[PDB]
Amino acid sequence: GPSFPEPKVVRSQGGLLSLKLSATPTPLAIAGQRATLLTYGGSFPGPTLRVRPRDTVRLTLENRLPEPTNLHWHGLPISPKVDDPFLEIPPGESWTYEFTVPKELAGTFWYHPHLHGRVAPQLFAGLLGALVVESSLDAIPELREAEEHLLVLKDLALQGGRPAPHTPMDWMNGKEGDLVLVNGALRPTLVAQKATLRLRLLNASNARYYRLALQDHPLYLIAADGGFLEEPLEVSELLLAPGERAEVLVRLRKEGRFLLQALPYDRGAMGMMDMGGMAHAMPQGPSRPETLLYLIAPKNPKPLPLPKALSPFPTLPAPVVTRRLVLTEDMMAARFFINGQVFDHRRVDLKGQAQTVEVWEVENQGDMDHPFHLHVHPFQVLSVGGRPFPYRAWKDVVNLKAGEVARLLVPLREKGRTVFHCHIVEHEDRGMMGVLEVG
Ligand SMILES: [Ag+]
Ligand SMILES: [Ag+]
Ligand SMILES: [Ag+]
Ligand SMILES: [Cu+2]
Ligand SMILES: [Cu+2]
Ligand SMILES: [Cu+2]
Ligand SMILES: [Cu+2]
Ligand SMILES: [O-]
Repeated sequence: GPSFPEPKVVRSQGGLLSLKLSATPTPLAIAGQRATLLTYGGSFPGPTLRVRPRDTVRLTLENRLPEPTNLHWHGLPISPKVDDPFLEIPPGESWTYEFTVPKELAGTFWYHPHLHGRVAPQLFAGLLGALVVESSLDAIPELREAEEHLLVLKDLALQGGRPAPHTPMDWMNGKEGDLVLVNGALRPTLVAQKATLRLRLLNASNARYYRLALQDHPLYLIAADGGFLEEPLEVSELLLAPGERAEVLVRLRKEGRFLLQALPYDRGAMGMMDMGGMAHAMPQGPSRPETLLYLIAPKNPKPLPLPKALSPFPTLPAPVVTRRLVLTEDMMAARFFINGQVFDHRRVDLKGQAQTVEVWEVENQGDMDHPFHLHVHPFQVLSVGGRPFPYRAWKDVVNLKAGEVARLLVPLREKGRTVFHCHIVEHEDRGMMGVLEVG
């Protein structure tokens, strides 16, 4: 096929994307070996769903797993009565998600399981895929003329031809794998045909971070998790925590082979040691550098000019409440807390009012990075660790290093009960999650 593997695309037809997807154990070839994974649509990653604002989506998920599951539409500001995090689809049963794509929306989103206590194993085994929302902004020449690709960043470990089981240490750290894949391929080669690339980036890993950098080149950030920036932002590197997305323009500067790498990054994962007589936790330190893909530039590349503007970010009403959410850890028990509590589905932790704006201060008092995620209500990050964010864009995941505080502006949209949680999904399964009710 094409030298560069990307998940098959399913597009809405006449304003309707109607599709049956089975969640199924699936024999396939991955990274040169046979393995059985858990897939949507028979593929790893699952198929990419490409839609437009106002489209109707009708997804019937058939559960062919030996355990219950469900779907979460990560990043979509739609009703929690549709995107229902408490719903359980039993083995053998089916369920139809139906919703309309919001009018003011664009970017890269994704879908994956969200059944509490079983997210980390099901996601790790291969249950995920992307959802792209096309914009009228795609028709401006500086983007239309770029060469577009999706990069699903997701790692894996295999054992006996199946996803490796979670260890006790895995539940504390979040599981990382030794196979560091792009769209399920091991270090694929991208032979560029145009000088400007437009790359949609998705971290669909359980816990691995990707400190992204392309040899000899800057990246031009044009979209965050849930929408475009106001204008392109030049960066020398780009960290993507679990669950985050970004879209970048790449402007190839000369012919040659350039490595896109995940540079060493220390997210505070921990190992166990025994030196004299102690049996305690020790930092793992930085991840080892990984090559993600080989990027071959075309002959005499002349990149397009950058667009001068993208999408103006909405002026939000003044906020009516400030909240404070504190993250802490119990590493040796693999328990994780928000304001001193673990998740309880019966318990409402926050109660807000639709169409008002809130300020959330989320503070990490643990020693690990925690990427904080809120369903249903995209936010604007004002600052993290005392530093102002250098751009305005919708996000739904924000990474917090040890000790850092993030300040977010959270407009409350759809009414209903929903959740917020760390998107190292092992931490989520182990309790680092709470309930928001909007009324
Ligand atoms: Ag241990
Ligand atoms: Ag730890
Ligand atoms: Ag030690
Ligand atoms: Cu998610
Ligand atoms: Cu989500
Ligand atoms: Cu966490
Ligand atoms: Cu979630
Ligand atoms: O999620």
